[PDB]
Amino acid sequence: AKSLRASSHLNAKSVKRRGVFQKAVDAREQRISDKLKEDLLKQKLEDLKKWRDGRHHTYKKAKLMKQSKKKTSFTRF
Amino acid sequence: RDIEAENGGAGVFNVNLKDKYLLEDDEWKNDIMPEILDGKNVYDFLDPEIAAKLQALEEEEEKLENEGFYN
Amino acid sequence: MGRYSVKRYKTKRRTRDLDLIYNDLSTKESVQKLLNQPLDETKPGLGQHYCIHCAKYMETAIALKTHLKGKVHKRRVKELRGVPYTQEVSDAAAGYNLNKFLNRVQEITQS
Amino acid sequence: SGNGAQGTKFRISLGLPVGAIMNCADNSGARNLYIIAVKGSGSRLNRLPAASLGDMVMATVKKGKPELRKKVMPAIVVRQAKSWRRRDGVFLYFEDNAGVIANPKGEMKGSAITGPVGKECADLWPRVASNSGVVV
Amino acid sequence: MRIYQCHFCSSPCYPGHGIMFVRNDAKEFRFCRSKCHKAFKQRRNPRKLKWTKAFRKAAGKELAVDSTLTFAQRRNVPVRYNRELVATTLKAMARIEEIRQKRERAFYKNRMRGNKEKDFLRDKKLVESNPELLRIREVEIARKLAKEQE
Amino acid sequence: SHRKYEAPRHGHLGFLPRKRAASIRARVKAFPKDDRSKPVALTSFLGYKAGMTTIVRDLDRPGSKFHKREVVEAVTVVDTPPVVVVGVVGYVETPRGLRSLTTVWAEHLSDEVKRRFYKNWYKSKKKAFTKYSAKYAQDGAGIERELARIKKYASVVRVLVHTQIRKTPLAQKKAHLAEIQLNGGSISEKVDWAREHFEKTVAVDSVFEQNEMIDAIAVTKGHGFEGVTHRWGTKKLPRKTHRGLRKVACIGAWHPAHVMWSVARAGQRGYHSRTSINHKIYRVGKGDDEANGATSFDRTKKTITPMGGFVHYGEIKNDFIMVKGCIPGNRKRIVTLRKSLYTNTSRKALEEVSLKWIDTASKFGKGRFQTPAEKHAFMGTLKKDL
RNA sequence: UGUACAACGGGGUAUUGUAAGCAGUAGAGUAGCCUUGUUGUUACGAUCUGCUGAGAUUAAGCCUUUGUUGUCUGAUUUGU
RNA sequence: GCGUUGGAUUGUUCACCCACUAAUAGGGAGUGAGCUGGGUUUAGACCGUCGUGAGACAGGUUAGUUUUACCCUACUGAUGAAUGUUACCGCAAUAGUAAUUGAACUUAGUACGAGAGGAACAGUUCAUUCGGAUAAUUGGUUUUUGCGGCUGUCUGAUCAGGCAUUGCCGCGAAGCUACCAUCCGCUGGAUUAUGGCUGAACGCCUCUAAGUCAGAAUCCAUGCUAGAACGCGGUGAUUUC
RNA sequence: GUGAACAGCCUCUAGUUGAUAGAAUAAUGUAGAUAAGGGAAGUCGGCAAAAUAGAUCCGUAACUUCGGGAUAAGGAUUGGC
Repeated sequence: AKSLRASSHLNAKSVKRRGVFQKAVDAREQRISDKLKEDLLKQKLEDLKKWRDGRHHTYKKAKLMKQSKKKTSFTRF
Repeated sequence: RDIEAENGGAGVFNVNLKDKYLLEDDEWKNDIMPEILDGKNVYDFLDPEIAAKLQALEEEEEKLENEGFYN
Repeated sequence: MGRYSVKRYKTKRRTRDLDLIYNDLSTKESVQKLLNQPLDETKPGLGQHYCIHCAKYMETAIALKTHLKGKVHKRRVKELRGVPYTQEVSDAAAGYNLNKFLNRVQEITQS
Repeated sequence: SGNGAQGTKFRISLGLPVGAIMNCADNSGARNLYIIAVKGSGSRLNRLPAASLGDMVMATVKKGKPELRKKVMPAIVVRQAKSWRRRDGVFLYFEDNAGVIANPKGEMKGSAITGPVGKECADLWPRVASNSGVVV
Repeated sequence: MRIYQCHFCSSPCYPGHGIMFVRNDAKEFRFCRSKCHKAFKQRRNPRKLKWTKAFRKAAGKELAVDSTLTFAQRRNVPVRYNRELVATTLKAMARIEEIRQKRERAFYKNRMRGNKEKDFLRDKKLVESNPELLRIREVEIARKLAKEQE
Repeated sequence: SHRKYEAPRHGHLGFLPRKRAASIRARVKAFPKDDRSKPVALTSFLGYKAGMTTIVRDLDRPGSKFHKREVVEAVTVVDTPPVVVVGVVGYVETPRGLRSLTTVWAEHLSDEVKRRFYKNWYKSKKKAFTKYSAKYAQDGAGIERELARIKKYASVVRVLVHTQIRKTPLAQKKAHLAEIQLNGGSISEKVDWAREHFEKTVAVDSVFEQNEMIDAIAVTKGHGFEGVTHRWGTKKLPRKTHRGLRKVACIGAWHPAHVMWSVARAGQRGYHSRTSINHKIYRVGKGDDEANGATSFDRTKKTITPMGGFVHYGEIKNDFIMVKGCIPGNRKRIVTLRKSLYTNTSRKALEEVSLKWIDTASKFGKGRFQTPAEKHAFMGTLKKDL
């Protein structure tokens, strides 16, 4: 009966989202974030056991001069 | 129904069958009984007085040793 | 898997199993039921002329008498003399319900 | 599911297409049933409506009591020769595929069932479970 | 869940493995694999097929009557739960497997005692019977030592 | 003349063209919606599909017919050693779409990544990032400039990770590099996190955890040129039909005087990129932890590696992800595991998974034993033993 | 020029179903032989039993490898 | 948007019949030498009617060769030259798009009802059809000719083998594979009919004129597939005698 | 040699090893097989395949021109020693 795109069932889903489901998502995420912090701490703890530049400037200037010299510019003529 | 109603509804209330059975200790009310170990059915080896049969086996086996069964 | 085995041993063509036949042979009441049987329009010979061991029906007393002198009947008779292979035997062979297997063998041998 | 069926039915492998003779497990006097239709089946183009354990069919009594033949009564499949899966994983099958005569509301015409009855059919049909001496 | 045993070869059929056959008697027949299932459908005797445990028990290839093999039975009447009882059960099972492996090693050694002298009788009969290649052998070691000087 | 009997289309028109995927590693075309309130997290991961096995699960699904009943499930084991961050990419939001603004790499890159940048690694001088490590020497002025640029302008930050493929049983030494988007935290927080991580690894349990629904994005198994009867499921024509029976019979009408794009034709099957969503994580294993494959119902103390290893894949020595059901792609294949793009509202996404048992029997035959110890104790002593 | 790769080998893991050879009284019986006897005996004899879940196969798109032996080399082209 | 069946029947088709189904809607382009059945079915033959006849018909019955593409285009898949070279990581114009239906617990034997009977939303569980994958398991398959056996013959016998157009039989890993196996398939805007708000036209009124709220499986996006081979970005290395 | 056989299959004497080859093993074909459960529901039509099949023994209907039908039908067997 009621389709996937059904407004009624989607609205029941949306009411349900904000309850137990988003709670469980956010709590799960907090736990995984703490595990990541543990992981980085362990790794740093084993660690203690021991323009942009001239390249990009010439690159861009050449590219723009080639586009102006072959008449192939999106932005200028 | 009342506990079922305040915990989520008919199909959402996950009934704990464990919190109503009768033991010598409520602290092992929710403890998991193992089913399998090294290819053997734990339930089928499960027996009251298993210590008695086990100790009789141990006596017989160390007798077999001291009699010289694995020379 | 081939042709012959799948042709003969379908669950459609599955015949009576040996332990069931052993239990048919076990008591005098069941055997005397199986011999003096009610008439049955579907079964060959109207249900008379039954070979208990082979668990198949013959069309007449001639076909039964000829059946009892054949190597097929001998092969079936030999298959049934000892202790029928039940789940007791496949259980105790791995160390499981070994006691009931053993005393079942004793009961079979004594009766 | 059907009328008189208790709750949902999960998928099991279809064993009995239309035109399949199946044994009559009950004692209503029929000796075999001939599936002419299957309840609940979808409309796929060349697909024969097929029946499985626990499914209600429409069957004619082809051999047996003359008071029952030439009539089309509902039947409920209780055994099956096609191996299907049980969720506590095991694929199982019976030696024959059989059914029982039921009125469309689920009640057994017979007063008993002989031979085993699958638990997927006993569970789904209370009047089958209540008339089956052997389950699984 | 539990391990059932193949009705043919007594092998462990774990959950999800093999198939089962149910007769008109509610007697289930578990099979560990299609090999045993097909051999059963073909009415083959498992007590005459050497690779089954039933054959090895009936012929005496493996020990059959033992104290360690009686502990695993199907417990019809159950017992109430108890952590101490079940932990002693797990320890018991760990002990029983060790003792039964030792006893089956002993049984196999008993079965294969006597192989040494019979194999030696075969070797002595072969060496007695074939002295000509023994002379050939003597010559080959003689060549070996004559070569090994430098 | 109208179609006499209405039947639905064979196949899906949204999975077209059924061509070979442009790369073996399937792209992630969408990442979960960024929520800056949450802390910084990785939205995907990279692992290798090891194989499949069988699970008994103690199902707690209230309202079900299998409620409070053990159910046997098939699962897929994805070998997931930790991936290590090596770079950042900042994306600006432009009226023609997202645009990579800049990319900052770690100071030291392993051989595994550097191999990814060569077709002929053995012949090379291995000069991969030699002029780029020097940007860290001059107190990191260029590195800091591009990171400040990401902070100033980027509206999407993606980290660059890669797999320690040497930890897998794979013969391939060329690691797999990818962009993983960072969700949570502001742009500056994303960049600072990533800078802190430029040579540290990220374990799989720092991205996913048990009882989470994840998406599997992988290029499927390839089958070569395959005909209509099985590329689309078209019915076989009657026996000994002239010109053959494994092909579609009529192709077109008198008009449009062409074969339409919708008519099923033969061609490449498989090796297509697919995104399969909502795969429940049944176990996030740990590499160092022996008894990966043991549970609280099964005390055998065994790892998830089947006897004989997996088939066409070695052992599982690493962290792994075991997901319910089957996954696109075959074994040995790089898969991308993604966080779910939406807060799923099914009750399956909420369930805690309670395994009773993992099938570690051999996949190289009709395996009947879980451990070599069990096989030995069931066989008895052999002739190799005295 | 190496935790390299390869060809073999070893170990697992899987498939079959108990190898060749020898022995045995185990064996329907039939011949012969005398100690004419109850395992009488010498020979044949499908098959059976013991060595022996043995033997074979096992990546060719299985896993692993403290072993052995060898290889690491040519050709072509590409510049803002 | 999405589905619209299985059979029985007779020159066929509809009809009609039986049933299943959510429903078994009606049509176009249809598939005249893609494949096929009857008929246009040509020389054989038989019977009927007519004709003096040869014969032809009011008929009826029967048997009866038909042959792309290797060309172009379309379509399905697959390469690919050059825009310094080379490598990796991406963007997204455009184009395609997909999910579907049933009933089950609960709401309930409640609303509603003399009574017979008897809903639904919210909360849940499965299944039908479709689709996309996958091979843990089960089943199928076997030139693994992997193992074993059988027949006939040949290599003097044993061994070990040959041949029998893959000899046959049993089991058979791996691979392939099956609703014959298993998993997975969503959520935001804007609207239609309609229901309204404010409010003139028209000193009443009015959902409409200005303005505006809600609202269909609709549309457009999200998500999913391809990636413009003449769309683009970021980044790495850029030849020493 | 097997076998009833100048059948099929294997071999001795004699003859030949000639038919463009090599490498892969996609779809579709040509030729040949196997397939769970059901068993004609497929089709214009059981087309094609399957099933049957040698020999011995038991037994064998209607009808009939009394000759047949008839290998009717339906059963029981088959190795080795």
